[PDB]
Amino acid sequence: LPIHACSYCGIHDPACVVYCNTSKKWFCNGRGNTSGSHIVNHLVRAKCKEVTLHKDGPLGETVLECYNCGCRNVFLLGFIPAKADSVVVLLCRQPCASQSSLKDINWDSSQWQPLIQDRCFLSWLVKIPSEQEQLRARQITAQQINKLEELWKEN
Ligand SMILES: [Zn+2]
Ligand SMILES: [Zn+2]
Ligand SMILES: [Zn+2]
Repeated sequence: LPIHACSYCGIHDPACVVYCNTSKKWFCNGRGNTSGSHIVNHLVRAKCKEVTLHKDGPLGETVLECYNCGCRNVFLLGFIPAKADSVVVLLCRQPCASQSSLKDINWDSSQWQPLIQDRCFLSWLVKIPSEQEQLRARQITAQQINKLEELWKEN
């Protein structure tokens, strides 16, 4: 089982996993038996904010951070598409993605959208594991997560 396997379930598709900078562990973008996806569960429970994407994923090894100020809080970051072009930019909801800051010089502020929606990352950032790949993994519940998380913070 590879180093980048989800610390909850063991899914190891490079496109599906997300690295957590603070706790140095990988978590997938699938929801399993839980109501949120695994990284989001972790980021909420462990009280974490910063992540990195896999070398082999859609965006290569990228630390997700605000283009303007370098703030890395994933709960605040969102993306703005470029018009007639696919060279997206990542910015803080505030103040970096405001019409005060952007002034419509290079980016259209009204076009901002959170990186995390529906308690998980957008599929083009981190792909969602398939139906059968989620079945092959460890069928963990929300209560085992909470205990595993606590068993970790012991160390
Ligand atoms: Zn997982
Ligand atoms: Zn963490
Ligand atoms: Zn910013």
